[PDB]
Amino acid sequence: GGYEHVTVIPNTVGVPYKTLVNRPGYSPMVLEMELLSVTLEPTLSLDYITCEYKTVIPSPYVKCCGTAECKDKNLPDYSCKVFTGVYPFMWGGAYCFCDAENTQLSEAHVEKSESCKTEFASAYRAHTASASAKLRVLYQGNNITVTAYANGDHAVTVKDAKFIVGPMSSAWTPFDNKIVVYKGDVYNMDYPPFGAGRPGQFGDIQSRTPESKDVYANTQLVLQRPAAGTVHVPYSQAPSGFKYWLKERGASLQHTAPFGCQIATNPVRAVNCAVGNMPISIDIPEAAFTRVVDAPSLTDMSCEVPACTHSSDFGGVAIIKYAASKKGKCAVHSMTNAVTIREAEIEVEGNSQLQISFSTALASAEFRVQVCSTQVHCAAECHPPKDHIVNYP
Amino acid sequence: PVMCLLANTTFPCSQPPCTPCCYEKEPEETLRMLEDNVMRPGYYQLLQASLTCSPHRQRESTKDNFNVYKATRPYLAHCPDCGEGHSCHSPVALERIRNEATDGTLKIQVSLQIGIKTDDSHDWTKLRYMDNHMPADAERAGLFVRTSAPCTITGTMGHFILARCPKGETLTVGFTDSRKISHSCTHPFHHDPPVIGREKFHSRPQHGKELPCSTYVQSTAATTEEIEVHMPPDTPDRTLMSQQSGNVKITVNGQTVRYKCNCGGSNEGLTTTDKVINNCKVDQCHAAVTNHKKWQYNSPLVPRNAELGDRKGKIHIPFPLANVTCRVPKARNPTVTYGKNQVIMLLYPDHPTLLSYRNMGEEPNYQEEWVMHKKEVVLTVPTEGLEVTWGNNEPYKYWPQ
Ligand SMILES: *[C@@H]1O[C@H](CO)[C@@H](O[C@@H]2O[C@H](CO)[C@@H](O)[C@H](O)[C@H]2NC(C)=O)[C@H](O)[C@H]1NC(C)=O
Ligand SMILES: *[C@@H]1O[C@H](CO)[C@@H](O[C@H]2O[C@H](CO)[C@@H](O)[C@H](O)[C@H]2NC(C)=O)[C@H](O)[C@H]1NC(C)=O
Ligand SMILES: *[C@@H]1O[C@H](CO)[C@@H](O)[C@H](O)[C@H]1NC(C)=O
Repeated sequence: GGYEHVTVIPNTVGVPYKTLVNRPGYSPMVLEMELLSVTLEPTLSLDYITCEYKTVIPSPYVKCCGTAECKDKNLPDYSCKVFTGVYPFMWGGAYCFCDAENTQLSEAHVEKSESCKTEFASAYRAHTASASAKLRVLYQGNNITVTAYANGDHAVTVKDAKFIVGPMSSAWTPFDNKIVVYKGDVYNMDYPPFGAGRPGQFGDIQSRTPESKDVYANTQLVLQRPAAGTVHVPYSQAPSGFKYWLKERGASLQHTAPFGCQIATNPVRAVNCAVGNMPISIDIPEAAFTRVVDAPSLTDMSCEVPACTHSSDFGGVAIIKYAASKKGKCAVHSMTNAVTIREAEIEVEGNSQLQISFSTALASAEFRVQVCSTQVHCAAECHPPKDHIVNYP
Repeated sequence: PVMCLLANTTFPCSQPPCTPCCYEKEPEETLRMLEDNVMRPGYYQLLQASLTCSPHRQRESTKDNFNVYKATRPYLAHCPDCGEGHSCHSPVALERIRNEATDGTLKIQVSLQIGIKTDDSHDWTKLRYMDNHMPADAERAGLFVRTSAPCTITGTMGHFILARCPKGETLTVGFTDSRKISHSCTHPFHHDPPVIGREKFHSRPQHGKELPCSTYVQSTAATTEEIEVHMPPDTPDRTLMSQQSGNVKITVNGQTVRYKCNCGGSNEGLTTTDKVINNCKVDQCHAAVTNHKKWQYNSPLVPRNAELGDRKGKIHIPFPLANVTCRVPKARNPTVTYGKNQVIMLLYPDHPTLLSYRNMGEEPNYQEEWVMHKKEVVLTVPTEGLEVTWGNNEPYKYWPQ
């Protein structure tokens, strides 16, 4: 028979938050919580892969003293043309015995290049992402790591404390319905469907899977008449759409996405998107709590602030004097929301003093500090910092 | 058990009945057998066994001497520019230039064979090219690759060259023959390789940021990538025919010659012996040497063999494309000064460095610029925060106090 503590923290990674657990008839408990990572992994469905194409051109069939015939071959971008009145030459003279009536059959088709296994872009259909969170909790003087789906259903138990993370206040994702993945880079792209690729553009060659034998090709391959007395297969074709996309893609989602999203691959995911808030439910077990009577009683409390600087970090120092009934551990917490204390728990003993670190934005900070079950008023004159800009949240 | 086909029989691919020295015994028959198994999954097991020669009249075993170059040969093919803009039948003709490697390495295919001698033996200091009717030996040192300026050759094996080239609009591959005569082939090729990372640098660093990149591996081994091969077409040779008083005399010289005359009687035929064509003139005849004992790359610059149909073989090639790691330098951290919701950076780049920035809120407003020299940048830091990426360095994050 434990106690359920419910709180809400902003969805911001690298910011430690202090939460006061107050179970009636039990000594207050301070828990430090920090989001280590927030992962948004969408479900992917591979439509096709694209890469550099290869124009397969065999040796042309030069039929000496005869007419060659083109046949319809079921190959991607298959092109065939028979050229009449040819008289090709090799180093030792004319290849054909006849002066006239010689034909050259030029043939070509498109297939995946040898590079397609190494250099390729994948077209995915991205739908309904599952939100996951890694949370660091300073629990019983030790740091515990909780990894749970931020759906408000996935219960994760660490050291008998049951954690329920979420649901996320924002269902926002930096990924659109259709995405393109190239190595470690992800792009939001309304890519052409399979069998709709255009010449010289992304998808000029389309392969459903990287192992696929048959491919779609639309490269505008047109065979030309060979040069006088020359054996070769001249042609006109739109350059590689994949090579063109590689230089025209622009900046990836890692650089363009709002809310400071970090984009990773294998699997494709959005990491640390600073959007909305995250509710946290902690079912703290019975054994973790200490009764008020079993906890030290504090009296004759006084607070002095010898040094303070109002900044994003703990620029304030406070010395709190006390009279404790017995030796033991006391939770330290700020009763004013404008001031936050670095220390969550300190050891007390009789007529002694404690030193705490605090953070505030106020020039004149008047705050109350609750050490165990007794409150003390702190008066602080905080000074401005050296820099207007900082490199931490 | 992997099975291969020979006429009306099936046999284990690794064990053809012609063993040992299949090619040495019957070169035409071996190539025909290999062509018949081109679509079979055990083709490479058959290619390995058929092109390996460990004869009986030998003390030791040479069972690992598989040499594909015993079946293949260097050749002459069309080149649009052999020097001074004039086309020729080049012994260094350009077939295909591959530039899929993001590291900038070019995989070049030529009509000659590097690292192989005329006797098929492997020698890195040598090169074999087609000299008129017969292949000849040349020095590897004389081989050169150039675009707008000379290239750095990183690897050579058979028809393939690996080269690191400066920016250009053409690609030239050449060599110097036995007679000290230079031969070159120029093709129009736009070479301007894209930047690996976010910094345009000249020399390769020992240490830096590890970024994914592709290259053509310097390994001489041929296991993944492949090319199509087939028997060469008939080689025209006017020297085979001579005027015997007032008639035509075809001298074969121990070769198989296909001849055709614009005269009566036995005007055509595939002869192995000398033939005479009476009441005929030398200009009325056409003579060519047949090549059924050798293989040649399926070149679109060389005609197909008229006798055989769609008969073809396949051989593995060196230097396949593979995913590797490219080390990139990290630009020195700029001198940073602060102001109210503002960040000021004094950028000192040693080479072109990409500067990018975005707001960490709802409206990121992504902006980018390539910084060439000394430039002071004034950036607004919103309440949501600002993320700045300077070259290959990890992104800097800024927030107001
Ligand atoms: C493949 O064809 C060959 C030749 O036509 C067959 O072998 C010959 O068969 C005849 C009739 O039985 C014998 O008299 C000859 O001595 C055989 N010659 C040789 C060299 O074997 C052969 O049977 C066929 N192969 C299969 C597997 O059916
Ligand atoms: C629990 O984790 C926090 C965060 O990692 C630890 O806090 C500090 O650890 C180091 C102490 O010198 C510093 O290098 C960190 O900057 C600092 N971080 C913060 C946010 O204060 C803390 O020591 C851990 N506690 C235990 C008991 O392991
Ligand atoms: C190449 O990529 C594969 C994944 O497809 C990986 O297993 C391998 O380790 C990579 N090799 C290098 C050298 O990066």
